[PDB]
Amino acid sequence: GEELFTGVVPILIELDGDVNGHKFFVRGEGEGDATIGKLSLKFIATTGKLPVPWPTLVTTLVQAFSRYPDHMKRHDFFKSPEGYVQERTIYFKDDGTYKTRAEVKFEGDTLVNRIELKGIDFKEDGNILGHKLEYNFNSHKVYITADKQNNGIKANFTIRHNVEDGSVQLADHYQQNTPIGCGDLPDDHYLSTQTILSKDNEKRDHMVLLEYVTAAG
Amino acid sequence: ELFTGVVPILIELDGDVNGHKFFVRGEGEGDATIGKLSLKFIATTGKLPVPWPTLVTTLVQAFSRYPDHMKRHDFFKSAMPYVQERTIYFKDDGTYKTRAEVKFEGDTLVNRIELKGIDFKEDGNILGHKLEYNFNSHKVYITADKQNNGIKANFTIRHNVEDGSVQLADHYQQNTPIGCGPVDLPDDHYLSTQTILSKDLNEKRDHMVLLEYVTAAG
Repeated sequence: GEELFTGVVPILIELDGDVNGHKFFVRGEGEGDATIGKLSLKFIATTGKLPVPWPTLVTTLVQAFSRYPDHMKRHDFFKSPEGYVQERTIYFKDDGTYKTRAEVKFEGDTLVNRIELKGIDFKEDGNILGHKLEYNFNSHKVYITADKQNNGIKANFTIRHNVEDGSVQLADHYQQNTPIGCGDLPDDHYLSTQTILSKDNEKRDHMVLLEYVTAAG
Repeated sequence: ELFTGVVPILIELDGDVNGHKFFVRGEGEGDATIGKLSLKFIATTGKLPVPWPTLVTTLVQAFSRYPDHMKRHDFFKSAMPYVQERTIYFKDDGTYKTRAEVKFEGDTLVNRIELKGIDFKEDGNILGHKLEYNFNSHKVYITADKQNNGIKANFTIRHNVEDGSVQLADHYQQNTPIGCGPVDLPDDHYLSTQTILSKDLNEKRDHMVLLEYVTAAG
């Protein structure tokens, strides 16, 4: 479990999503080091120019790569081969919602997250469909609690998206994680995340991401 | 324990070899008590790009007959209602990689397979269809690995070639149980297999009929 995350690990991410009838597919590749808790990834939209801004998708697209301090090592559920299912419901205040299901598992020596995403009730001329969101990401605290009944995790947090007019767009995240494999459960704690979005060079619509994540509480 | 008596089988195959993809479906009956399988396979896409004998191994070891003495080592039935993944090396030719889930849906037994084929050179026995439409008899060696709570198997298959050459396929197999139940591990033992491939006068479509006999020993 924990033992697979020592050293650099290759990541593959595939996202299959439809928002308001607009289907699109995204793929990402890169490396992550759990010891430093760093993620470096490149994302490409195979299907064309995205109907939705890149910052909206970020959370959906590797928590396991969060760095748990040695005292906190007992509470790292994510690391805890078979992998897990990550399901999220995302509410954009004054706008539509995301419902997503994902499986994070190990295929060969590569770590893979494949995702299915559905988008509903999103307004035209809204921040999201408008692409009025700034190409950046802020820093957040992800609150984690244990859910014994589903022998799994639950998480709650709200994301802040900067808007070009200087407004702030809030996305409410409701998250639960359950394990594919048989046979770990953590006291309440949180993840502290910082993210940077950059560009390549590439013609295709794309995203480049750097993520530092560490646990506390 | 589900086996006693005849059990229905359904098999569906989604496979691609060297960019040539195809889908195969099969139906029939098997009873573990006799260790007998009766099945008919149909090629829904159209004509096969690969010989039928190549597919046979990848096409439910649960139906093997374990003697009263051997019942303690039958992993397949215990896991009912497992995952079977295999790597197949054809000598002086390409390779097969497959993933499978063998499970019970209703009272019917189902095997669903995913197969990808690579590196098979053109003008070769497999692409060429130089394989005789027949199957020989083989021994499948099974070992347990507690680390994945499962069994592993190794054997090599012999495929007849029309000129009298023999084509060898090396099988590396791993089985793991979907259910949390055990599914308890077996001591080293083997399965003895005999197979007959037949055809149906009446079927328009490309098809295979096989009358599989399998029993275990130590």
